Amino acid sequence: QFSPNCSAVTHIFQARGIDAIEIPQKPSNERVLRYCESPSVGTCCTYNMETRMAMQSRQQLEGHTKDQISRMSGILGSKATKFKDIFTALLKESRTQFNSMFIRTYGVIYERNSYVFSDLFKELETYFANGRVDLLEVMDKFFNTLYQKMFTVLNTQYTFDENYMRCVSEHMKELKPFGDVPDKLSVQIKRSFVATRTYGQALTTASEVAKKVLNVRLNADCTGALTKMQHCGACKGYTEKPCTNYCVNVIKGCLHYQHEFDSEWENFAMAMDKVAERLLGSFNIVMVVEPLNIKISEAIMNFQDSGQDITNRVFQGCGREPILDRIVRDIRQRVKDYKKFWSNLPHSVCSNEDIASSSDGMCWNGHTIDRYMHSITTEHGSNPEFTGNPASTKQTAQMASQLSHLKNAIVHLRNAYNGQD
Ligand SMILES: *[C@@H]1O[C@H](CO)[C@@H](O)[C@H](O)[C@H]1NC(C)=O
Repeated sequence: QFSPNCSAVTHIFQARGIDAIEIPQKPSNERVLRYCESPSVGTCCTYNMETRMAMQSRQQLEGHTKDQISRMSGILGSKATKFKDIFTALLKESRTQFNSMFIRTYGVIYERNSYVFSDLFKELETYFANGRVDLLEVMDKFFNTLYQKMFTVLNTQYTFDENYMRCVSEHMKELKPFGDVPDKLSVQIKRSFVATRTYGQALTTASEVAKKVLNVRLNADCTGALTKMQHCGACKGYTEKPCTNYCVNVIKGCLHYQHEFDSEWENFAMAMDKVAERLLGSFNIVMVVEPLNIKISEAIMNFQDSGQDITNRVFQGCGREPILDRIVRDIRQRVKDYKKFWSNLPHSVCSNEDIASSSDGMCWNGHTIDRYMHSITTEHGSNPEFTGNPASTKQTAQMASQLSHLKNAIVHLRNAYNGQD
């Protein structure tokens, strides 16, 4: 082509931290630049100027992504902690209100068997804490104990002080003294606790795996493409900003190790929104305790119609909005905000003061001040600004465990949404 105009870009180099002593007044005829082009017509940059601007671009990109990722990780992590603390306190406050409510209502006959209810609450609190509880198993044993006690006081005419009660326990497993009320209540409680715990646990893991992405350093191939995009325009005497799509393609390649992680992050956000829909609707733990007295009345009505029938079959064979909804809505909206977080990073990087790429028109496309031919790439394993795969084997190996944990939480969210187990 023709010799570049180094006088038009002398202020740009000084703005990048390069002292005026290092800045060549006339184009340099040496051809030793690693990232910019060194044509026969010369260049306005030296090897030391290129190295300074190279490490500057890598630190600006790593700084911008570190601030974005850690702030998202911190917010989601603290909201998960607030969610768990609210439900944990709501659980303990319920055990007391439930005990006080039934003692004033049913009296000593409840307080005599209050241990059956406190043991159930203890299992429920333990499940939400560590998840090592079979909820349906605990619920079935809960009603089985109620089935046994309801059989003794019905037959106050007889004496059942014997430990032949195992036959009653074994026979009450297949019988339905209260109708379908215990089974319907056991499933709705199990679904609610699984969805509630998984919602907070998946949000915590997403915050943890997001924080671990900070451990992945940019590779040498990223440094080359980054400097050609952001700084090498001034080395040809050009003052225009890089083209937007050109900048986006470069940052996408620098951050290409996040490709799979970005797509699964969207799956995580969609599964979180489904569970949040359940928690605000059918699976809401308030929806199973608000109509609790009518469920008891139906159980008693079913026990008065089937009591004489079951006591004979046993002898045969024996002888204005809740704060829980507020934190769920808060998490749901913020997870909705961070849905496209990873694919938006290249667009976020290309919009700051450090790069400030031009949306055009006249912009630096890597070679000249002309139109950028390529479009924003969406491929997995290629990029127009990179020779081979922009993601190195070392980067994807660091992302492997974070990808596996994120996918693991998506399976639990989907299972919790359907409620099957
Ligand atoms: C080179 O840049 C200087 C600095 O603005 C300017 O004065 C001069 O006219 C430019 N030369 C050409 C040929 O455009």
